[PDB]
Amino acid sequence: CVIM
Amino acid sequence: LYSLRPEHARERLQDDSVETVTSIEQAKVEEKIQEVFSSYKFNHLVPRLVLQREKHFHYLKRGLRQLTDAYECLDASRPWLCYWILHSLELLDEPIPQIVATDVCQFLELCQSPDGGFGGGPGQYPHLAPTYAAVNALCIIGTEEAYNVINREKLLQYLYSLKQPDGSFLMHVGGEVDVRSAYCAASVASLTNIITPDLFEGTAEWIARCQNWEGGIGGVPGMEAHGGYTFCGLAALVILKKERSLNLKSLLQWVTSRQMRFEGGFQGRCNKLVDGCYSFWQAGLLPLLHRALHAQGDPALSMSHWMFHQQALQEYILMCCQCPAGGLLDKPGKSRDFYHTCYCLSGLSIAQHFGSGAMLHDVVMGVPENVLQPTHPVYNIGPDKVIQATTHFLQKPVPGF
Amino acid sequence: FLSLDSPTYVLYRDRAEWADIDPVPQNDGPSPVVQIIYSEKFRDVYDYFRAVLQRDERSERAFKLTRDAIELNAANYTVWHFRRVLLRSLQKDLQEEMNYITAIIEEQPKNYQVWHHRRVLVEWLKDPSQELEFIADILNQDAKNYHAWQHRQWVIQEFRLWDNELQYVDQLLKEDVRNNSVWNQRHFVISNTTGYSDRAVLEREVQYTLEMIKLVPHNESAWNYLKGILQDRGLSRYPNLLNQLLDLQPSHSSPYLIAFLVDIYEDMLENQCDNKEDILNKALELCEILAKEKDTIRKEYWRYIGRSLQSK
Ligand SMILES: CC(C)CCCC(C)CCCC(C)C[C@@H](O)P(=O)(O)O
Ligand SMILES: [Zn+2]
Repeated sequence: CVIM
Repeated sequence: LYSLRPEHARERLQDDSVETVTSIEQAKVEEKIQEVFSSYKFNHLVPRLVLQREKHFHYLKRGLRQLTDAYECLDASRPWLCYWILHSLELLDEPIPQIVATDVCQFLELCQSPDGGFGGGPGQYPHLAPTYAAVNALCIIGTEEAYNVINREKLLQYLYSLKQPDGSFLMHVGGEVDVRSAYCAASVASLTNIITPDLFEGTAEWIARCQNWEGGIGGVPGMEAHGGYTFCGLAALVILKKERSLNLKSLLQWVTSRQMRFEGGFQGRCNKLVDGCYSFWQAGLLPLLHRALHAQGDPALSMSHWMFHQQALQEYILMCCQCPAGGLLDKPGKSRDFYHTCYCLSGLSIAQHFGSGAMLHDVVMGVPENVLQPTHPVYNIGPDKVIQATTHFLQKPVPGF
Repeated sequence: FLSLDSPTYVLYRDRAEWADIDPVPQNDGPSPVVQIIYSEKFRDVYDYFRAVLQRDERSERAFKLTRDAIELNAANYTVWHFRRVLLRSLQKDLQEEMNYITAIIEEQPKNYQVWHHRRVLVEWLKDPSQELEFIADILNQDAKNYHAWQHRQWVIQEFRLWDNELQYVDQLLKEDVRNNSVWNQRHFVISNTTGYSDRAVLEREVQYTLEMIKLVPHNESAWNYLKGILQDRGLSRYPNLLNQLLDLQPSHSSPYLIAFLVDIYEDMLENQCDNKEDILNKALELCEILAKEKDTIRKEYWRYIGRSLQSK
């Protein structure tokens, strides 16, 4: 999960 | 166990015989999960939910020191790696050596920009995601030294540098805009006490425009309700003391609909799949929504539990999201990482601990050694570190100019 | 100029056109934490990036290098920034750059920097002519890429490209009626073009939605959509509603029918109605069924709606  | 029961099997997916790419995928996860559930029956042992705390500790303890080149992809998210690790250890009630904490403080000082805020590593342009992370890390440590790494007069400059006329903030200079910037700014500015009167002018209104027809909040006004953005929006409004700028009723129906009847964990979006990191982004919204609702004097609210199945979420995590070798994960099959480690644990802790003034109904699934330290539903750092940090910075004047 | 994947790729340190520069290494401090063991190749490109950047060398060779630095870590927003500077400074052909970012996004469609970089170029060029076609190709690989839908809404909003989007939404809803991104897009579109105040439109919508419900009764999106388009005027201002839904009780039932009914009842109560006492009894029984039998994962919520239904 890419949060940035 | 709520999950291993026989009637729970009726919570299986009703395809309607009209199978789409979504049914298919959902049904796939359900089978891999069923297996885990039935893990016990097939093997003839008694079920014993346990948190491989030592195995997890040894994983975290190593990653705080060094990572393989497999982490070259998070080379611009180093303050995040400190936060995720230093928070998992924080929840596992593990130690933070007076020397390691310093190095972390020393490293973050190298990440910090002369224009304020923090970069993803030494020498990187400041960005609100790494800034949020660096600040939460420094507070988890929580010492004159750590607190003192944060340049508050520069942090306000930086925050103001990203501020948009419509109330939103950019994530970095020349960078994108979405709700994360609002929560990131609100979280660091409040903790360090740099909130001026016009800092967040119009911010609660923009965040309220992100709430759509689903009851949930999207990345920007017009977008699909998403769990990570709904946590950013709600928590940002709780900080600004404006939760009420939203329709909390529908927000509540939306969040509660996100828990998977069959799996027990949460989904980030309607009709997507379960994912362990959402055990915090989505489940963390109920404690936020408890305060909010009780704040407007709600009578029908429970005095022992959150408005989600605490049991089912703890079974999901303990049974399905734990890596034997240490570390937690999205769902069975998925690989382990510090982000899911930090978030499956944060969610377990949300699920095990209730509060409501002076009420305290903790629910610990399996081996009582499974209980985790508490975490604040807004900052996602121990409620004590939060209290300790705000007050310490509270004896400093807001950088007035 | 030279692929990071080429069999004959050579380190920048071993390069003849990169000898006048000294590679500036990363300074993680005498006692590192969450320290990544970069490959000789990753470290090489970046030691050279730290330098070109540090020098603010706005050159063509610097340009070609960000390309390699981006391929080693596309999520490095600092490199993406310096590249935009070079785009302006070196006065680069942006359309040529549109192609670059097009390929990169195909590769990492969930990267935040790549989408934003593309948005910056389209703004610089004031050209949204390739957008809906590019996006649709990404949404063809993943019909729910959040970044793709968000970028899409921006191109439509800003450039006012609304005309054929509802036709697109209908297409994708034919492909996966459970695609919540499309249900949301349909709302984005209608609510920004005609609105749901138009009786014909409202009717057309509820009809279509009642169809998708009486077709895939357990598909939640259609339910949250129908509720969404009506709940903003009062479900109770629609008498026929309770009936048609009550008709689906044995032919198209799910805890969604029950939950919707609990929602109508709530509004026939807010607005006060004769038989309200029975209405409240029926509604609380439904709250207990959902809470005890029909949908127990949210038994905390369902009993709470029972208790609120008491006070108000
Ligand atoms: C940085 C934060 C404080 C919070 C970030 C919360 C998130 C997990 C956000 C996730 C961003 C998006 C749009 C992810 C999507 O690609 P997906 O839903 O497929 O994971
Ligand atoms: Zn995840």
